[PDB]
Amino acid sequence: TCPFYKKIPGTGFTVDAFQYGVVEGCTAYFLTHFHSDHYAGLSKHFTFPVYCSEITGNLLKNKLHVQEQYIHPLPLDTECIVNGVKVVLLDANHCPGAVMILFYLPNGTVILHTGDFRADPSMERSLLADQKVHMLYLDTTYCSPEYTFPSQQEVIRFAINTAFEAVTLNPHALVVCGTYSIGKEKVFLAIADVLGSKVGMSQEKYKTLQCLNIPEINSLITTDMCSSLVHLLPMMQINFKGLQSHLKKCGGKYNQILAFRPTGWTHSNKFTRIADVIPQTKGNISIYGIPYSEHSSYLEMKRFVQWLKPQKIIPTVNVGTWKSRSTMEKYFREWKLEAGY
Ligand code: NI
Repeated sequence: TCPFYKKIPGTGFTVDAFQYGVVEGCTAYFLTHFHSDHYAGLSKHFTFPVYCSEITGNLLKNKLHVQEQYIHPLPLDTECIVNGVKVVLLDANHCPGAVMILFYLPNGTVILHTGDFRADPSMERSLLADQKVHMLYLDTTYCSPEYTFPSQQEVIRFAINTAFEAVTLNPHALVVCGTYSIGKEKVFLAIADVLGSKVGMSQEKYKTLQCLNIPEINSLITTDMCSSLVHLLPMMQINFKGLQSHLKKCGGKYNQILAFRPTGWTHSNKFTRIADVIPQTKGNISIYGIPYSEHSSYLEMKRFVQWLKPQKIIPTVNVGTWKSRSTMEKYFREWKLEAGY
């Protein structure tokens, strides 16, 4: 049964709740972004409205094959009416097409649902700047002060430099990047751009990227592997046995892979900086981990919530145990007491 934190009070609206069957009372199903935990359940056989971003729309039509009529895309940053409820979609700074949703209730309550987000000061000069928000449904993925990680721009700097070094030292080395969903496209695109290449990938990954309205994308990617010295692979495949295997297939065209695993937080964030990163090495293959996050750090989250001063906070992540629930509330109280709301 759909949990209470996936429902919006005083509406027939639900948020990312596609995996329970029909939810009695729901007139409309919002989808925040195209990631399989959030969309789990959709198919070609859905005949209720889905509201989402244009980009999420394209992925629903082209990857899951939902029928064009039931996909209602909405522009961002635009006051829109949806069954006589004002809603706005805002960029969530997560993966491509990912949104937060502002709900303006009939009664006068205003609710913000973040979806998955990486909180940023640019959001403090958006449409949220204009009015009071009473309820916040919050992405709590990293709600604990251990969770620090660098800025995305720091990581992209590191990556660009590493790859450009090696390729210039050894012109027969291949760059590889791991992936399993949308998001983190800037990693492979920034690398490929510094190296004067297109990114090569499988047919299904090419199809996925062609839905994202990336500008000039036809110049940036290809399905021709031979012609490309930055390749993408399944994240499962990014290891020695799988990279060896793949290094065979290229047929004596490269003598060294230099791979990147963009990951989230790992425990090596607690003791090591980004400028002082190393890879594992089994011969001619060297695998970098790089903590490129598309979720709020503890401090970024803190700052956003303390600016917003919401009257009530409802967590959407790590709610499955009482210990996590209890721990999170403690931080919510400290924030509110420090800030005086
Ligand atoms: Ni996500």
